[PDB]
Order: sequence, then C-alpha cells, then structure tokens
Amino acid sequence: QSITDYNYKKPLHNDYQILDKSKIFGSNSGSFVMYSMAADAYYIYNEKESRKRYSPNSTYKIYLAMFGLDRHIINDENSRMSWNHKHYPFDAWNKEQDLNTAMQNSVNWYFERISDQIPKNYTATQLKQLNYGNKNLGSYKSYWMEDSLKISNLEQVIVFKNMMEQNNHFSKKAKNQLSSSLLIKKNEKYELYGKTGTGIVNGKYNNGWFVGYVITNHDKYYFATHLSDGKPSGKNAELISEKILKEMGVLN
Ligand SMILES: *C(=O)[C@@H]([C@@H]1NC(C(=O)O)=C(S[C@@H]2CN[C@H](C(=O)N(C)C)C2)[C@@H]1C)[C@@H](C)O
Repeated sequence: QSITDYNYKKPLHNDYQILDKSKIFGSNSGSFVMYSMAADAYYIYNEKESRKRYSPNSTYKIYLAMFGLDRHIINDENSRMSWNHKHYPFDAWNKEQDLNTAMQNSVNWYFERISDQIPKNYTATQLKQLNYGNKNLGSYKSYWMEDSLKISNLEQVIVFKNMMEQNNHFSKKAKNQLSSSLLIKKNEKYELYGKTGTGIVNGKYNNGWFVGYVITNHDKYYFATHLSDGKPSGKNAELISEKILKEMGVLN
C-alpha cells in the first residue's frame, strides 16, 4: 500500500550466516530463515527474498488464536465452536471444532469467527507491539488472506520468537495452549511445531508458507520457509523445511 509495505528493511543487529539451500528448493523459488535460541543467531537462505513481504494466509491463525485466548473468546476449558451447517468442500470443516482441530485442519470459519469478535483498535495495538509486518489492516475483513496485511519470511521468525519468548502481556497459559495446537511431531529427539499457509489465486498456488519451531534436548529453533514460485504450497514449504532442518542436524 505505502512505499514500505512490500519489504522489510530493518537491519539485523544479530550474528547471521548465509545458507545455500538451492538444491533442496529445486525448481521452486523463495527463502528459508532459522533462529537459534542458544546461539542468538540467524541462518538465512536467499536473504533478499526473505525480506519481501507477503500475505501470511493461514499462518496468521497463530496470532488470531493468541488474540482469542488473550481476549477470553476461547479458553482451556472450552475452545469449542459449533458448525453453522454451511457445507464446505472439506469434511473436516463440516463439524464442531476446538482450537486443536481447527488449527490442524486449517478451518477458516473458526478463525474468522474469532476475528469478528476482536475490535480493530486491539488488533492495531497488537500488530504495533509485535512489529507484525506492514501492520496494514485494510478493510479489516479477511485481511490476512491475499489482502492488505503482509509480512516477510525474516519477520515471521523474529515476530514469532519475540511473541513466545519475551515476558509480555500474553500469559503463559495462552502460549502453552497455542503450542499444543501447533504440535506436529514429537519423538525422543525433537518436538516439531508449526503451521502451513497457502494462498490460492485463480485456482493456482501463489504463496506457500510453513512457520514454526523445533524444541530439542539442546536448543530451540524458530524457522520459516516461504515459497513464491514453482509450486508454492504450504505442503511443499513444509516438505522443504523438513529436509533443510534435517540437513542442518536440527531433527537428529
Ligand atoms: C491458509 O493458508 C488456507 C487454508 N490452509 C491451508 C494450508 O494449511 O496451507 C490450505 S491448503 C489445503 C486445502 N484443503 C486442506 C484442508 O483444509 N483440509 C484437508 C481439511 C488444506 C487452505 C487453502 C487459506 C484458505 O486461508
């Protein structure tokens, strides 16, 4: 919208390492960013591309979930919402949800129902305090889905780390509840948490995301993959993330 809504230009005041992950990306285009808690250091593939701002799509469900927890729209005894009986083309959407099922199955109406209860001024205050991308709410409708709100791959990592790790106004209860909703994989070596996002424009994939974090016995890593071309799906961003985290030794 304005001159700075498509790119993030704030200098990293941290140690950083440039990665070459181009063979894993293959025919796809985009970037990968990871932050290590123990190192206080960023590892970035395609640094320029990582600072380009894009619609967060379903990754913004992270923040809607936190806002809904923070405003007591949902809690830990009850995060249930009944289905209004509108038929969706996905059967997982056609039923009652809780935060866990809605996050896992990316059920838009659940998060839309949350967003409708949140006053615009509260969201504006949150996005400022979080430094969330361009902070642009536009018409405040489904503003996180191929609309005015945009955020870069680099910012996805920085903003999520800061939200979760700083002592701020979100409670520990809310952060823990959001975390359980994001858990994908847990074994002896690691816990993998995250959320895919896909933007569909004219039936075509336009924008793929996977934003998350890994807890190991030694460290905690925040990461994000964005795809802008090739086959830019959430599914493919997740696959690419997994192979990169593996190569880097984060999953082992
Ligand atoms: C979020 O970005 C969108 C929805 N989220 C995702 C995603 O997680 O990447 C998809 S893609 C895929 C298509 N149908 C699947 C589904 O909903 N179920 C199997 C239950 C997920 C959506 C397109 C967007 C609409 O905000």
